[PDB]
Amino acid sequence: LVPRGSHMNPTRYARICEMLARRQPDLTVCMEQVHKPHNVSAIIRTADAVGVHEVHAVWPGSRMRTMASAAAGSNSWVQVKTHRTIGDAVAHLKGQGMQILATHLSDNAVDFRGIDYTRPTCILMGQEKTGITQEALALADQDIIIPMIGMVQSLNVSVASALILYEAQRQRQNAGMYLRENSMLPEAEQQRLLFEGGYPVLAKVAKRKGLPYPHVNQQGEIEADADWWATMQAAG
Amino acid sequence: LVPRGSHMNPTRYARICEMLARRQPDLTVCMEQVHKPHNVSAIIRTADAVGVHEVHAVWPGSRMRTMASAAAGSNSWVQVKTHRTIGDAVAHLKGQGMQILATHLSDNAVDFRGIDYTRPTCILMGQEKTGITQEALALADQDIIIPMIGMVQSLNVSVASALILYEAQRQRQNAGMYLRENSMLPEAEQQRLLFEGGYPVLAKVAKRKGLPYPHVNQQGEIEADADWWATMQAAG
Ligand SMILES: C[S@@+](CC[C@H](N)C(=O)[O-])C[C@H]1O[C@@H](n2cnc3c(N)ncnc32)[C@H](O)[C@@H]1O
Ligand SMILES: C[S@@+](CC[C@H](N)C(=O)[O-])C[C@H]1O[C@@H](n2cnc3c(N)ncnc32)[C@H](O)[C@@H]1O
Repeated sequence: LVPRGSHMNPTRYARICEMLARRQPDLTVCMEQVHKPHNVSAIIRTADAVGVHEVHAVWPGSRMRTMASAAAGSNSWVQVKTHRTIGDAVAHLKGQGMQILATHLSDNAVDFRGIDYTRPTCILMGQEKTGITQEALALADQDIIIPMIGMVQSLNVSVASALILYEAQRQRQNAGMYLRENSMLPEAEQQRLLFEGGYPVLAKVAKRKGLPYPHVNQQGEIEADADWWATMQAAG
Repeated sequence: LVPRGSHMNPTRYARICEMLARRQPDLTVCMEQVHKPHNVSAIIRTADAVGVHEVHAVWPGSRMRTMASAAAGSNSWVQVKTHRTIGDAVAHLKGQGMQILATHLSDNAVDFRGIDYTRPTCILMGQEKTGITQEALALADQDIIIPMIGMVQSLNVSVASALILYEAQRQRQNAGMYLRENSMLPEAEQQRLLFEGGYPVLAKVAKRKGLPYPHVNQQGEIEADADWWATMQAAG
């Protein structure tokens, strides 16, 4: 039911299921070639902290994708969807009814707090030290800036990401959008995450053996057939 | 009047003087043994961005003070006041009529957005990975937390500093507190900063030669007596 050594219990189940109930699948960040592992990690961490289920990345090149890989996998509870180009990502995100906000200084750029983050929203962050591409700018609905009232006129991309995600968290919390009886996530995503998060080592074993993820009940116990248990316990 | 090569002109003067008019000397952050240069730098940068004139640090040990020194000097427009102990810093800041907010999880801790940042305020940030000291906690007026709605329950100290400083910037901007005809800074601080910021290389030369800083006029020109100019130009 609950394998020895594993942390799962009725309480950790509750904590996980409450965390999924708070998940905001219509809110995301998209990293346009943001590739330094410390930035990718810090951005994912804030994404989790404001209830983002999935973040997006444009890592065109193989070295960029590989350097970023461990950081991309640093959080069991945030998946990273990779796109070849900003055209593909924005198409995909517009496809999900999301407004596309480009973190970018221009004459048309608006204070990031003037935005309604309670609607489906993608926050677009650009690279060190070059900013979002002209192509991305052409696809975005609106430029947003974080006002800087001193002499410096640039922030690190992790700090800028955190500030915009937490303005979304503020407005969503003020609108009560983290208080939910059920997750906005489909039941299948919730079971995937309960297992892949709750039993991260067993989820890898299941994948390698090409087995389905089993059901997890409110005790946090694994419910599966003798055949699943036997295959999962076989070498290796 | 304006030495050759220097950036100062009537426009850079305006930008500097408008920046001093926006300065919020009753708002600060105090770093309790926050010593990693990347964190000290990133915290100072956000401090500048929300109008902080002076930040505070508790760096008890000589190696901590030295490792942090370049980061402490990374921004011409933010001074760092060092204190031997948290007792000395909090005494000094309570002395300036500031409420002391400890970034710290407890049963008594309040959402950081519930705070009135429009009043004199010190944000107290604690070290990696240990948090604010029990002694600091005993001196603080109130614990604040940044709510984290996912599984992770910790942010990097630079990201947490940025989020609380920008909640102060939000509330201060909403109250119009960055729109001022004159600086809240004394005239003497404004001239110090105009010269030390506007002419950072000459301010060091003035100090080494033990000369006073001269007057800077609205053209951004240096106004000083033949004697100052002669001493400043002498070897070396
Ligand atoms: C030029 S990169 C900074 C370098 C990078 N963080 C590093 O570690 O080297 C800054 C990016 O963060 C965001 N950003 C930075 N400063 C900003 C500001 N003042 N307003 C809005 N967005 C900002 C933008 O997406 C921009 O592309
Ligand atoms: C434990 S240190 C993190 C390690 C350090 N940033 C590093 O580079 O290794 C976290 C500090 O940031 C602040 N902080 C972090 N997470 C926070 C949260 N969820 N709520 C409030 N403050 C937080 C507190 O001052 C705390 O002492």
